[PDB]
Amino acid sequence: ATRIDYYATVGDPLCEYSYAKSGLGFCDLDVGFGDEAPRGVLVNIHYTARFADGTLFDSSYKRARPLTMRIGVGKVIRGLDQGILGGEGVPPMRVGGKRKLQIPPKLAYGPEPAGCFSGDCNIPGNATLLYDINFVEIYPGSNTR
Amino acid sequence: DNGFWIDGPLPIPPIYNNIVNEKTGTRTFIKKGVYVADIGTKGRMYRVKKNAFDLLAMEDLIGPDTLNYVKKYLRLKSTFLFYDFDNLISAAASEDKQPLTDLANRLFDNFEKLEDAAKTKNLAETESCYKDTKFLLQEVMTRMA
Amino acid sequence: RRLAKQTTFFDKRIIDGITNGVGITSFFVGEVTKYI
Amino acid sequence: QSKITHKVYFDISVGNPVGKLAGRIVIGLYGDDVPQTVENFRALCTGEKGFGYKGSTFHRVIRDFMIQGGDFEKGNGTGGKSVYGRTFKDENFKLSHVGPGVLSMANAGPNTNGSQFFICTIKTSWLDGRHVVFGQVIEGMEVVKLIEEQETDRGDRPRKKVVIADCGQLPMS
Amino acid sequence: FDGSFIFPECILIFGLILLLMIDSTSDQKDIPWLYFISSTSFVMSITALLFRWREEPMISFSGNFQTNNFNEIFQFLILLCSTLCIPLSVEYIECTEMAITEFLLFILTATLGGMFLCGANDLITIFVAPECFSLCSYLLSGYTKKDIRSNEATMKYLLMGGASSSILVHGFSWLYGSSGGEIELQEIVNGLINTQMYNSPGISIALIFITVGIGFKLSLAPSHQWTPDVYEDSPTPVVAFLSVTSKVAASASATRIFDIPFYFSSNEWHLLLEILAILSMIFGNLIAITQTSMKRMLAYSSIGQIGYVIIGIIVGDSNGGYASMITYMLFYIAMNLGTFACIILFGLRTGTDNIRDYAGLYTKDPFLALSLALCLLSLGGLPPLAGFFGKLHLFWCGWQAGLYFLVSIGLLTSVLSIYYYLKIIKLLMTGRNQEITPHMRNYRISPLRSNNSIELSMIVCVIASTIPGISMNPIIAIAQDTLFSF
Amino acid sequence: DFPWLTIIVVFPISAGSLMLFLPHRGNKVNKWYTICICILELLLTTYAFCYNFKMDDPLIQLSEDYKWIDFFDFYWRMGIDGLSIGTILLTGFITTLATLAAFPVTRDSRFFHFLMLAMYSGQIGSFSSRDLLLFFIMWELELIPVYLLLSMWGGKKRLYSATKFILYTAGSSIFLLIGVLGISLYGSNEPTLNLELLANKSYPVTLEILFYIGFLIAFAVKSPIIPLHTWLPDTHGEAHYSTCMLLAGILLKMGAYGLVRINMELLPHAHSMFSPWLLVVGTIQIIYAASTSPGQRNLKKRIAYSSVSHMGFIIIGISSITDPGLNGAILQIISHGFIGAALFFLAGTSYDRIRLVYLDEMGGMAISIPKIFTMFTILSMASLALPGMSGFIAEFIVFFGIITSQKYFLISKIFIIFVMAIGMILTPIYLLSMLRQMFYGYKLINIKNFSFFDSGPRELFLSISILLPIIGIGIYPDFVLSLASDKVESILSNYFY
Repeated sequence: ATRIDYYATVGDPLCEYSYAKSGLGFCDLDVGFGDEAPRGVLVNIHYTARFADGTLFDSSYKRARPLTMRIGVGKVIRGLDQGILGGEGVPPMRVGGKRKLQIPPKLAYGPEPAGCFSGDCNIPGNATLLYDINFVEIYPGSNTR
Repeated sequence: DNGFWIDGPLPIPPIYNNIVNEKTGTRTFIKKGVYVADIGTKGRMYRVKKNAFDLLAMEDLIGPDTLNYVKKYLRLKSTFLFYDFDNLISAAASEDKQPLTDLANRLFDNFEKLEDAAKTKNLAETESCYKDTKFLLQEVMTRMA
Repeated sequence: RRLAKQTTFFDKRIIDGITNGVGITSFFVGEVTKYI
Repeated sequence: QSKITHKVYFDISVGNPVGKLAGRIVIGLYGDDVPQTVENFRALCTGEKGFGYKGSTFHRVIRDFMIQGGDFEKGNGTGGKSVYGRTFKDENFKLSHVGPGVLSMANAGPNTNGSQFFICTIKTSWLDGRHVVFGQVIEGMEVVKLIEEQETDRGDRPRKKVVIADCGQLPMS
Repeated sequence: FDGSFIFPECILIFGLILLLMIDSTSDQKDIPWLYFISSTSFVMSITALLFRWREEPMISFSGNFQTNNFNEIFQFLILLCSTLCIPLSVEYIECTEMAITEFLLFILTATLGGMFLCGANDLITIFVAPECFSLCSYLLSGYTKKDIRSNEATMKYLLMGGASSSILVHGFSWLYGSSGGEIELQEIVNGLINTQMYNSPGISIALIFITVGIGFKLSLAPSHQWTPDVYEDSPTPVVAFLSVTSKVAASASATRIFDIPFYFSSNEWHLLLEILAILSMIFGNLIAITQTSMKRMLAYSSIGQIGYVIIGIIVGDSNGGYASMITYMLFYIAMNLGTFACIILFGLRTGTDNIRDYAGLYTKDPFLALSLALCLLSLGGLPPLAGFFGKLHLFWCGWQAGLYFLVSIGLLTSVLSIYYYLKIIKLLMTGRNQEITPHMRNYRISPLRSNNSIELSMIVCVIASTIPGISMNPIIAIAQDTLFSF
Repeated sequence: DFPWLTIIVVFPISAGSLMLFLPHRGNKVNKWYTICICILELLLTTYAFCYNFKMDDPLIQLSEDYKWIDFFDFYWRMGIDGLSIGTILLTGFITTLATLAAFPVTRDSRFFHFLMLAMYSGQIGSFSSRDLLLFFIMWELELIPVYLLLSMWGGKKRLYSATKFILYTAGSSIFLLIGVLGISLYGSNEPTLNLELLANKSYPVTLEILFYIGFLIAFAVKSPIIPLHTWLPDTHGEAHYSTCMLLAGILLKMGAYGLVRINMELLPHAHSMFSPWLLVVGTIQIIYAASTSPGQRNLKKRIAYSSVSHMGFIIIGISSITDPGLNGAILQIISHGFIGAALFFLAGTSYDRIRLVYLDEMGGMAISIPKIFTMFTILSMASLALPGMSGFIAEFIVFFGIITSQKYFLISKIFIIFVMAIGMILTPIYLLSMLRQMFYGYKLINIKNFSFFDSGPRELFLSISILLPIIGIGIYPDFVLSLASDKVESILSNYFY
């Protein structure tokens, strides 16, 4: 619920969510140009993650570095893997690409308050998160393992 | 302006509404900092004579490989003459004011020509300009005396 | 002459005292933090 | 440009020196539609409060977009507490981003506006309703281009620290 | 699964098999050729690393080893340390009638552990390779076996190093736990937010335990009490090897496990290192003033130099990169192994390591006195020598990034170090026929095997402490192209 | 055209590095080798100064720029001003006569003369470099060699004085490094180090004052400013005469010259804020260092404080925003270079002859050493600001720059001139107290059995050779003004607007 870790950003372009069959609200903004997002490698992304009403709780620009995630092998949320690679034929991301995502709680952290360090929690139950992924690059040296 | 040690720009002494300048700029032989003593109109009238006599008796100093000291003594005593003519014109009788400032203009144009000849190490042009500036120096000496 | 003795006192004792006290204090803290 | 009420300025200094005074950014404020945000911005001029924009940076610059700034506790975009305690709400999104030279205040999302703003450069009319929009540049848009064209870094920060040297209420109102 | 990127390291273990083969057949009849195959193994690994310079930072094993240009540089520096210290102990072993065999094993495998720690990426390898290093370190320190002071010294070394690694790996455990169940540093920070524990007390505890263990492994001034007790007792050549090599490998780790997995908390982290850095700049350079030993005050001066290195650790890759830190570790190797070589030659000819015995060396040996004076002046850095310009690059990056309290304190303590360096240079320039000792009076350069290879590495270190301060632009240019440390 | 200043600067080191071992185990060979090298370097300097240096152009002559380290933008900028060529010729003259005076040294004379040549290169490198970081290099390069020819040659408590000096000078060179770091990094866009490109920058006052503090704490110890001056009476007063005549002759003038280069024409709007207080500091410095000198029983510490006193006029001329003030500062740099050099030389030879230090002992030695007596008297007269010597015209042109100052007003000018000219009452007191204590008298136990040796022809030539420029500049000051005055205008043009 609370602990937004207040980081006033500017916002991102709004666009309608061409939903997926797995419940994922999927929304491409800027199609990348380069190699596809490979299933199993470290990929550097930038993102702004927002709750339902739009409040920001996490962003890679807050820590001023791309986020290095291993996509596909479940190190991340299922919404992230299904909105970066695409399971049900959803188009994957390319390098230098941007993409909006409305992560549903079925794919997001369930009805479980993911992250509860003292009294209050980073994520509330049934959050229906909102990600704004900016795929910046693949990790320059990466393995499919 | 804290009494002792006025600070900041270290201003030049001003030019009090006279046409003694060049009209394409102020003047070029002006030494930046010289302590011209505010004596009084008779004292200025005599110090004009003395500095003009100096510039007049600067005849020996001119020669090959000596023009730097010529330029230095020129700009010095001409700066003295400049500020003294300024205080004399500003304290003139308003009927000898106009001939005196025209005299100062036709004297200082010649000092400018002389400085341009000596700074450039031009000896023959320095002396050929020293001729008529010597005429003008004797002229101001017999005016003030 | 009294003023000269006074001024060389001020120089050698309590303005060279600071310059030498920097070194005395460095020696002393070195020996202290060596033995503590 | 609906009813510029308060002209105010903050003068910047790009580059290595702090007091180079690289132009100034004179801006008008719509103090009638939005009293809370404009009163906040007038207060962040350090006029009656120790905290203020004087000494703060423009901590994010993006080409052909917006130049963010206005955090004074920190320099990254976290400490932006307003005059109304820490963080206040949004107000009456009547007007829109008219295009170049706006003063839309920056918030995380709804009803969490702070001290941080951003000067628009290109026509971003798709921030309406999310971020409260007000204010407008009236002298010094080429200084805004001078901020924008600076080479940025991995963190989208300007390589040269774009600091605000002063921020005072102009005598217009 | 062809992991060719580790060919410069596997060479070493390949050579190590050969080492044991020479320990197998004849068992006594190979004194010099064993050191020969070891040195050629080092240089073969070096040229293989230089041959694999142009490759991408490709992670070879199943998420376990990143052969970056940064880690490549640090592996090159560890191999350089080993190759410049391998002729330091060709005579110390024959002096203390110890076995050259298995000392070469310990040196080779400590070099291997450092090489792997530089390129290590798993929290397993940031534990196994430092422990290869540390266990070989405990073995190297307790190698003379001539008394009981060195034995208790190396036992306390073993205990405190094990506790150091245990604190470090408790922090790694909290990394592995708070980050879901993720290791492999690049995925660790993704784990801290996939589970939303980036803003947790557990990850702060992980940071504190990790940086405490690193300051132990870097001898930073709070966590530093082991080096004075354990470098006095351990034999001088492995003192040189382990001091320089452990500090450069632990600087590789203190870049790796801080910039990649701990950037999100990089504010708090910086303060920790800053505190340690300031302390390691002060107390070290404030202790060695009042020390009568030589290896002990060299250890404290090394603490001060690493305190200067943490300035380059604190600054990121952008606002003055890790090139200053790299070239200062280069000069630190070059101008500390020379000093330890001179301390070795003063101790293979005189016998002792007390500092009052150095008084009068200018008369007996002008070349050795000149070499030690030039090396110490490089460490202090008054004229344009290596360590002066290295400190200059460090303070340049620190000022540019905006660390004024690091740079100013570092300069104060640079003066403070200049004092004791010249206190040493007082002795080995002066002489009064009674201020010298009966260990300096009988020096005996000529009763020796030959013109050793100790002197070769000593004059190489002297040249590399003198001219690379002048010839610094190539080193800066080859250290600036390490921008892939992230 | 030709690398002139480079073969000026590197030549002493590159010719003393030819003494690697050089198996000649007497002082003769290296003594003559190094005095020959010093003469050759002085002649190279003069042939650069005579036939390849225009004395009218107030700009950088014999310029030369290389690329040493690209990251710092650190070049090998060399250059000669009007206010730096005089200090360079003084470096040549005084260091040459210093290695002449070091003829009788034979302890480790190879190392001594090599370190002399190292100082000889480093000082001209500091005076001839138009790069800030190179100015720092050649500042700290005259720190170790001076230490080594101060701690192993000359002085009873030489080790204390040497470590005090090296740590004080390093603790101020770090402030210099703070200054060059500040200017280079936080100077402007496109950060640089070349002073020729740097002298026309903005430097707002809140940052210019910071740079001025960072550089004034550096130059306040080298030209001793009385909060920070305690290194000198220990360093000079416990050093050999050959080292001390360049510690006061030319090493003290960097810091006075530095206050002209990197403070007066690089940070002018901040110097206009700080010079009012540097004036009060220098006026108090003259009196303080002229009243401490009667307090010294020692002979050599008396002359060290004398140098602290005569640096006050340079501080005043620098803080005088005038052409006469700064021209008097440069002229006093050179004049006191000669004076203090020869005075420390004669005090060292007097200690070698007499083997007494304090003035309570060492009564009448005039009949014993009359040549030393007369040369010491003439050079005390030159220290006295006596006409016919350069000290007078220096310590009068600085007064004239005060009384013709546009910065200050009469209420302050009166106080400043009064406190300055008490200095020339107190300076007779200590100088003639030294003379009447060490030379005027008769000691009944010294009648004939001692019969000390007089000033040999070498030492007599030293003193006379340093005297003749003092006389020549007292009778014709434009041997020193004419090489600087034009450049001084190029300073003051930055001050009046």
